[PDB]
Amino acid sequence: PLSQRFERIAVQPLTGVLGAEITGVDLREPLDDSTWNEILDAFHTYQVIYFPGQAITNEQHIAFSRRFGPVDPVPLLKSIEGYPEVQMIRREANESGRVIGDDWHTDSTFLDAPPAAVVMRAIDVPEHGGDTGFLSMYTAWETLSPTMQATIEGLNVVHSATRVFGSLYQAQNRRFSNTSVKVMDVDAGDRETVHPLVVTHPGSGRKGLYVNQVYCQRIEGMTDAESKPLLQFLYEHATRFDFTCRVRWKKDQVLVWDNLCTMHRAVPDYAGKFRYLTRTTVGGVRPAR
Amino acid sequence: RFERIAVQPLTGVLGAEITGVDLREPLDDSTWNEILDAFHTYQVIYFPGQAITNEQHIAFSRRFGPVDPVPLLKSIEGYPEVQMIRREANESGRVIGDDWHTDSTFLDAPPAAVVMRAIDVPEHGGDTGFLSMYTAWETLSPTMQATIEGLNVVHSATRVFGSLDAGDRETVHPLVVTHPGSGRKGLYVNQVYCQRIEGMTDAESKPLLQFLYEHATRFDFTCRVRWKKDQVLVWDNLCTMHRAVPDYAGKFRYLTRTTVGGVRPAR
Repeated sequence: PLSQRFERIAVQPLTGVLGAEITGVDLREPLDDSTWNEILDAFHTYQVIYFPGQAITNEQHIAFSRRFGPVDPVPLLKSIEGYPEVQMIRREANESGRVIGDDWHTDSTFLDAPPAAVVMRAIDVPEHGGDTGFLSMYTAWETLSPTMQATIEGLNVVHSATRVFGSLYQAQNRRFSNTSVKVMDVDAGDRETVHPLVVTHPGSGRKGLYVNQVYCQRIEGMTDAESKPLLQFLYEHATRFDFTCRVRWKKDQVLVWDNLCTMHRAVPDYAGKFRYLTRTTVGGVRPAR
Repeated sequence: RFERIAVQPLTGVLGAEITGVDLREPLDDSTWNEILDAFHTYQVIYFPGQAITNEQHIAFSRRFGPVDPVPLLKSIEGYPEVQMIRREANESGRVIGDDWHTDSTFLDAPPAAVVMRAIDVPEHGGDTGFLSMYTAWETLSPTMQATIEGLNVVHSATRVFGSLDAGDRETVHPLVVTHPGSGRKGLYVNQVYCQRIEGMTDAESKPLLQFLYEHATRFDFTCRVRWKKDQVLVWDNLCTMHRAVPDYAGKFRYLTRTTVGGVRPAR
C-alpha cells in the first residue's frame, strides 16, 4: 500500500490508469534525497502528478523543475518578464482565437529532442472550466493486440510543426492570439524529423506508443494514402476515454507531466473567463526504441 | 514474341485479346504453351469469334486444370460443368458479382480460373471490369509491403449466404500470395468474403482492410472488357478481381461459364 510504500510523501491515485495527487511536501524549500526519490518514483508510476496548495515563487518553480533535468524552453511560447525559463499559458477573458493545445498531443515532438517533462503552475484559474485531459501511452501500447504490436513496432514516423507554425498553419484560418504565442519562421515550422512509433522511456524502461495528431505527418516510407488510416486508428485507440484522466485546476496547483509517455489536451469550456498558468520545460533526449 | 497466336494487350496493366487460333479444335503443345504464357502475363485473356459448343468449352477449360463445378450457380441441362450467367429482359433487381471480388475465396482451395463464353449479349452494356492484384501489391510502398506481408486474413461466406453452416465456415489465407504458375506475388483481399485480419481486433482490422480494398480497386489497376457474341474469356481467379457492370436494364444477357479448380493459396 502507498501509505507504507511512501514515507516522505502521500500519494492519491486519480484513476486506475494514470494520475496522482501528491501531498506532504513543501515545494518552496529544497527537497532532500529521500523526498525527491519518492517524487521521482511516483512520477515514473503515475506519469502525471500534481501538488495542491503550493504557493511558490518563479525561482522556486524553476528550482523544482531542475530536479527533473535541464530547463529547455519550447520554441513557440512567450516567457514572463525577468524569467526566460518560465513560459505562459495565458488566455484573456475576452479573447476568441485558437485555444493552445485543444487537440490530443504531446509537446513539441517536431524537435530532434522533445521535452522530457513540463512543470505547470496555476496562477489564476476559473472555479470551473479549463480542466486538462491526460492519457497514458504505456496503456495505449499495452492494449494493442499481439498481431498489431508485431505489425507496427518497427515503424518510424515523420513529425513537423507545419500545422502549428509552418506552411499549413499559414494557409488556414484558425489562428492563435499574440497573448502566449510568438511569431515564428515558416521554415522552422516545416522542418521534418523522424521518431520511432514505439519508444522506450529512459527512466521507467517501459515501452510506449509515440504518435500524435498535431505533429505527426506520415509513417516514414509510406504514401499519405497508406499512412492516413494507420495513424488515424492509432489516434482513435490512444484517445479512448478509458485511457484518460481529467485534472481540475485550483490556484497554486503545481503539476508535472511526462512528455514522452503521456498525451494531454486543453478543454475550451471557459469562454469569458480569465485563465493563467505558467510552465517550465524540462529538456529531453532523442526518442529511442 | 508469339509465333502460334496473335496477342493484343488491352492496357499496360492487364488484359489481352488473342486471335489466330480455333478453339473448336484441339490445341497442339506449341499453341497451348503460348496461350498459357499469355495467360500468366496478361491475367485476363479473351478470344473473339469462337462459336464453340458446350463440349468444346469444357475441353478448352480442362487444359487449365480440373473442371468442377461450384455448387452455388445453376448448371445447364446435360452439362453439370457448364453454368449460367443469365439475366432476362424482363428481369430486374440485384445482379451477380456487382462488387469487386474474386470467386469463392471462402474455400480452402478457391478456383484457379473461370472460362466465360458469351452467347447473347447487348450491343452496349454489361461490360466486365477486371483488375490486377499483382499491380495492387507492386504499387504499395516498400514500407507498406514489409508491414503487411506476414498478415493472414479470415475468409467466410457469412455475409453472402451465412448467418450475417457452410456460409459460416472460416478459412485463413495469406494477405499476399505467390502464384503457383507465374511465381509472382499478389495481394489477396476482397470485401465480399474477407472478415478480419487474423489476430487483430475489429477496430484494428477494419481500417487496414478498408485501405487495401480502396487501394486494390484504384481505377488505374483496372481494365474493362466489352463482350460480343462468341467471345471466350479466361480470368485468373488468384491474381485478379472482377466486377459485373449493371448498365443493361431491359436487355437480355446470357453467358455460360466453367470453373477450373485450384490449390491452396500459398505465401
